[PDB]
Amino acid sequence: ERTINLYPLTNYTFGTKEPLYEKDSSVAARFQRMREEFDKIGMRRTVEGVLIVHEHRLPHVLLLQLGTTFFKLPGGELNPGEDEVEGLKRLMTEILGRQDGVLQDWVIDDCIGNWWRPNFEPPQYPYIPAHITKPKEHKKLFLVQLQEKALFAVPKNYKLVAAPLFELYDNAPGYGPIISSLPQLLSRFNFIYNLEH
Amino acid sequence: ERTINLYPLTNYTFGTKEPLYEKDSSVAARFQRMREEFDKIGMRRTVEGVLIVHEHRLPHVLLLQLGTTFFKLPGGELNPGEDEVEGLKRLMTEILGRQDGVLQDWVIDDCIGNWWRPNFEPPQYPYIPAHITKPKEHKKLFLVQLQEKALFAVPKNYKLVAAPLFELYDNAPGYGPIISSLPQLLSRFNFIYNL
Amino acid sequence: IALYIGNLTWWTTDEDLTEAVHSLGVNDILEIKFFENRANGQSKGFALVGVSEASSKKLMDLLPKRELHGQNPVVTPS
Amino acid sequence: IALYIGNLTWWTTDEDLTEAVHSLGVNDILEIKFFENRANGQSKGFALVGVGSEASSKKLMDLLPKRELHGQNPVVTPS
RNA sequence: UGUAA
Repeated sequence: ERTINLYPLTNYTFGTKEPLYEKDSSVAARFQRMREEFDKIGMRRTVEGVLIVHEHRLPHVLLLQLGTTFFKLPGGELNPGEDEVEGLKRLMTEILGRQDGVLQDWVIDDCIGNWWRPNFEPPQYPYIPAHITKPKEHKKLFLVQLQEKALFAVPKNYKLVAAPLFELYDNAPGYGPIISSLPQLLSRFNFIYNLEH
Repeated sequence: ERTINLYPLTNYTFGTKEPLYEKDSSVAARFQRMREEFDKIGMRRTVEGVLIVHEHRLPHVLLLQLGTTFFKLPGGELNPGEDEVEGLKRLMTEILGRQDGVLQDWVIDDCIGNWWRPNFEPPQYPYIPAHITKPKEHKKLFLVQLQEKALFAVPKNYKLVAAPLFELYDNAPGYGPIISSLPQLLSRFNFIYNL
Repeated sequence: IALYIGNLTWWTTDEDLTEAVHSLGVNDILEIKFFENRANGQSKGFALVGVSEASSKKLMDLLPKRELHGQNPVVTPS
Repeated sequence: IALYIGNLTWWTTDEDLTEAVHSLGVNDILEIKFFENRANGQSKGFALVGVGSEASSKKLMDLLPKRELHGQNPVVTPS
């Protein structure tokens, strides 16, 4: 039985750093680069981290907001050959890593899901359909354990939000199939809701 | 990080045994017993097991059917004080145990979810809502690793389906919110499809 | 005998409300029923409490003057 | 040039189809697009297939329904 | 959940 410590949102201080922009400017260009890279390096390998806090003894998932309606987990595509866990730590530091001289280590241990994209299209599933032999993207989700107190730096374009589980639950129109299916996947863990002070 | 061995559905023989009727007949009868037991013993502890096979290079989940509408996982109520894993093996053998005499040891190892029931009503959720301090039922889900070959015995009031994950995924009106949400939770396993 | 209690936070528990009444001097509560969202299980922000007539007039009088989680309750008859 | 291949099982892959076409002599395969159930990704059991030859079209319409794919003979149709 | 960012 996996025992995870959760701490209140206020235990963490959220600073700011210079804006980070996506390699793609539109949805059509996103699938365009995917098509090009599939003929070069093959299947894309993506990783994302699930940072969990709590408020009022209920688990909250930290999401990066872009505008009013688009949410994402911190992560991104791996460079060819790169180890999944090391690549995530790199990708984490790039997005949420503190700006000063003190090190912020990432405790990334538990895999919580795998998602495959069968075509150069939006749909993803937690399995490969029986007629698919060459998936186009393979995503991987890891639980990131935050320590008692931590400093993060959020790029100016993004904003950081703590999404309660009930907000995500059964709310695919709100957050998408992956993020909205998080509560179910996260229920195996035994969370301790530590208080402030 | 987790290797699970799956085998073809045809590796498994399914037989029959005498009916095992549920403790209560109605929907109203089961919610009354829950209300009566809660005052004396408190929260109900339920454990259920997910037996996975494969067919056509896709994992299938063994479910039991009562109507043409109702499906469930093998499992049920723990007796007060009973260990979670120890009690699942009891219930497993009660539902699917062979009458052969031959030893059929269950390998239950990994918890895959937890489901809580705030009121004496149908709704179940994969978390305890902030305003609840004593839920009425706590359902725990475990993955059950099967042998390469096995013989099961199904009670006659039940029938055994091998449902593929896509028929389950996103299909709550067909299977309920627990069975339908299995693919996501199950995706963290590296499945070997032994031919 | 029935009493509606509103303006509660979604993290105001049955325990939190039970104690609040036991502080007012009413040790004859029947049952507390929260009004909750069926989709996700979240509390809507109000509940109904089963109560004596002395214990009823007291709670309608005295409860809103004791805050819970930084919020004052609102009481109403059935 | 364009053909509907139907009556496929949902576990008939793109490899399976490509291997059956190539075994008939048709090398001129231009594209294979499977029609699938968006909600869960399951194949609807038919695909659109582009070929480069009228000879390939003829062979595919005559000889493909003859052979069996995973216990099912396909139904080939123009478009 | 897609540049209204």
